[PDB]
Amino acid sequence: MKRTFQPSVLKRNRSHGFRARMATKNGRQVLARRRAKGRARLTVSK
Amino acid sequence: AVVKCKPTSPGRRHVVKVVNPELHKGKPFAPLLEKNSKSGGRNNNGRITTRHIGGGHKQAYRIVDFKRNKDGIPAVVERLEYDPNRSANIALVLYKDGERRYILAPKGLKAGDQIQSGVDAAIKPGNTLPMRNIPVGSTVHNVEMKPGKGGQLARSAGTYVQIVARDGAYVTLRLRSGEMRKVEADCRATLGEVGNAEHMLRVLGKAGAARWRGVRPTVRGTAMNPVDHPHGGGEGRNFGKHPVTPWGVQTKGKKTRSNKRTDKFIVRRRS
RNA sequence: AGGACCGAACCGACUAAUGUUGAAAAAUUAGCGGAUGACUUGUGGCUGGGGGUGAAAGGCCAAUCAAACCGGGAGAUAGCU
RNA sequence: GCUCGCCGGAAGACCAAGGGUUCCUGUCCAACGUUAAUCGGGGCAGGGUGAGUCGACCCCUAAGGCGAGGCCGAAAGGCGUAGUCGAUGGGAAACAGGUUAAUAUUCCUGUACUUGGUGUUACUGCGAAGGGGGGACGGAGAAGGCUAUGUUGGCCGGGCGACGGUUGUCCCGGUUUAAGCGUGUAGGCUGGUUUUCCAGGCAAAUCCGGAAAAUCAAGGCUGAGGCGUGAUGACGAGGCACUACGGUGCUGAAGCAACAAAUGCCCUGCUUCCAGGAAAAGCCUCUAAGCAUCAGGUAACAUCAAAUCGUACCCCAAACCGACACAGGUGGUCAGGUAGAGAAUACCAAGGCGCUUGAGAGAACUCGGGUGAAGGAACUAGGCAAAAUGGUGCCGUAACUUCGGGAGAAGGCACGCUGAUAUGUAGGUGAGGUCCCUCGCGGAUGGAGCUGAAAUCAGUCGAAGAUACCAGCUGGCUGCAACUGUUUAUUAAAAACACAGCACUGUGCAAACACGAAAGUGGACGUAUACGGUGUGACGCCUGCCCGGUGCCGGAAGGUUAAUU
RNA sequence: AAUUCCUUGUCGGGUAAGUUCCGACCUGCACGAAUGGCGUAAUGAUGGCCAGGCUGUCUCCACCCGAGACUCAGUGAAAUU
Repeated sequence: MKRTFQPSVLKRNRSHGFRARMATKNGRQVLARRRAKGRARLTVSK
Repeated sequence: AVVKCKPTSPGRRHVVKVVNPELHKGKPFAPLLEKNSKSGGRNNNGRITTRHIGGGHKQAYRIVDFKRNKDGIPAVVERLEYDPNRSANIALVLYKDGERRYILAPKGLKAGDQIQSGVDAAIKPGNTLPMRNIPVGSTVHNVEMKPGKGGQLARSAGTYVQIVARDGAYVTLRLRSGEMRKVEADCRATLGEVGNAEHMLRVLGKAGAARWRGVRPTVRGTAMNPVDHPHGGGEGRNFGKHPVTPWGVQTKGKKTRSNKRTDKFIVRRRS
């Protein structure tokens, strides 16, 4: 049976990449929240 | 001509075709072609604004001259071609200077005929002149509502208009819908009528034929739930309310003309 | 010529048995329907929650839908256990 | 190591996506592996990925994204021009053989090709963000010419039989060779050359388009395969000796013909139909502003350069998506033999596997199958399930009907093997020879060789000859929906939803209508034979009476009536 | 009647025997003409009924071939309390 997760690197970066988050005001707030919490990985870039 | 298909299969029993052996059998004129991508009835917001649109065959756009502003240069007709963007046919005309253009095909036009435009052109079908130099009671098509903008009325397969009277700077015309409207006596018009009067006799014959045109199926409204349409549902078939659109408008006589900038050019609405 | 006919690939899911702490949070075995078309499939794109999409079942929108998920108002209120 | 069994349009081989050392060698057995384990995709250590030609990067653009100014909006922000990004598409060039425990069209041997920089020489109108050409495009169908590939003969090497026969019409194996360069065939398309003139291609133009004459009858473009060369080479069954019995070295025969034949190539072709079938650059060509003893352009020769990143391994699966070493899911490419219409089905080749607990016993009962006396639906809500029918040719076939159908209606007969007609027939393919020629990949004649249906007659074996796998049960009456289609992913596939057709009604274009505080966008680059909404639902015969109520569409005397004053 | 409560209405056909099925009658509880009426060839994994063939569906079960169940060795769960 086909499952929900079908990986694709190109689509992953275009949806949750670092540059995608920096292109919108709300996206930049996501980075600020994660920086405050001290996350070791901010995005899914690598 | 009109030909009825034989009933060799369910789907061809009720099919009626319109065939014209005079149409060109080949590729169109490349220099007058353009790209034309489909939209699916969605606007720049990505939302559906016109329902029942989607799919169909790929099409290319032909540039048609609706202005006819080449005066004093006779042109000859080369061939008649099929146009998928409109119900009427088009013709390729070659001018003396060596230019080519597309025009709507009048009723009795054929290869070898000559056409001209201006104020000194002869009164023959296919010629374009300002309406001030057209005898009253004549039949014309491709009429402009403003001098120089281009033809906008009577452009369908077999439509035409008739000049009724001329008082001053304006003239009175009777449109195909029966409306009586007046326009300035400077707009150009073409003699004759559009030459595809048999286009109304076609019968698609099956659901698939409509899908080729890009028309998607229509859901009535009594078959939905009340959360989707005012006609809603019920145990069985009830429909105990006045007919109404989605969004709540009557649809059985209610008028929806609220311009108020026109009506100085309307004489009799219609009917 | 054909939303034509028989029938594999391919796409579907009408009947029965098994399974039901299953091999599997919907599958297996034997039959079954369509199979040049309103067909099917790869890659990328667009539509966002009282909104979308819907050949229309209140269907589907990440195993969740008569109003998704996450955080917040928040220790909502509970004449009831 | 020897037998046995299984897959073989895969359970074989090569990739993309995804994963990220799972690849190779040595070593270890605690944990991990549904058992043991000396073994492992497990632990530890070392080793392994070599490119001017393959891919990315790069040049060009589609849907779409962002968007200097700009327009709009309480703020945030929205839309969009010039531009700039974005493949799933377009754009230069490498083939064969050999080699590592693990990489190769990348290393080695042999033989090739493409695009640029610089220099020299000869001859010279070069020049763009502009014009034109080209690139450049659909579905279905048909025939011919070919190759991949297979079969048989010939040729070369070897063999004479564990049990009757086997020196012949006997048995086994091999019989392979590229890119490039030269030739330009089957076949497809288009008449060619010269002079003069012109409201068009925003300016210009020798280019494109158009007009009027002269002069000739063959010029040009595209094009699979074959042949020659590449090749006195490479490869090659078998041998001869060394050999830590892992394998290392030298040598080397034949290497031809006929027939059959694709879903691949000629073919982006040809014929035909209506639903009428991307864009831009590279490339070719003409000129403007400019520069002309320069600069640039064409040709030959020499020389230099072609960077950077990916390259191991799995990839229908134990390595990817499913919590698992999980009977599930996952796109592209390659396509042998016998029988067969076939990529179905059965048995096999190359190749790969026996699925990570076994050993005994032969109770009830459960699961998956085989057979059955007499009866034959008496079973049951219901013929649920099971049994049965099943192929090709010929004969034959009802009511009804929209004249197409119904129809494979129903039903009946014949099917193996051997010989003859004919030492292999009809047909297909086609050598030698001869004749002619503008002699060439030519034409006519000619028929050797090879390949090979179907039918008739006679005979013959068995209970059974469409013998296995494979492979329609049929007929009669009737409700509903015309029909093919669509739907509750995971208890409902239907009489429900679509549907062609029909009617009413709105809409004159800055259209009605819809998404948006707005700008704007869709409707539509459409114009009443058009578009939106509503009901009905092929087709045939038809669709009656009622305007008091509610709604909608008109009317104007009078009554009542808001802000304001 | 996909519509009929009384109702298994009455008559005829089919069966040895038919609350279903087919054809008529009209007392239509409570059909009816585009939320359409009455017909209709072809089509349907659609609802109801009757035949031929066929059979372990059944009278009524019997035997046989395989995988479990049972015994031995290794590993080693669960609901509940």
